[PDB]
Amino acid sequence: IRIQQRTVDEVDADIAVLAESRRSAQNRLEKYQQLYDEDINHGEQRAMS
Amino acid sequence: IRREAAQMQVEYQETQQAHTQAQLELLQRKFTNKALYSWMRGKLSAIYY
Repeated sequence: IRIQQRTVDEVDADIAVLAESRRSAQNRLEKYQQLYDEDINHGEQRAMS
Repeated sequence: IRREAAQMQVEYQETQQAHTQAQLELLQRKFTNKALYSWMRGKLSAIYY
């Protein structure tokens, strides 16, 4: 029972690993979304004109 | 956590080794042990002869 209880705790730790992975992936999603939406900023537009 | 479970498995194997030690010792402290059987058929074989 004690050994099998540790097995449950191991997959709980694996869920925590997945949570940290998702945190980094979400940050990349927001950073690239903001870059895509902003597109050409005011400085770049000024240089072109 | 996986290391803890593996360590407990080592303790599990050590416990099983001690269990067979107790089984063998109980077999020797038995009333109907090897010594009792050996002398009874030895005595009866001489009587039968």
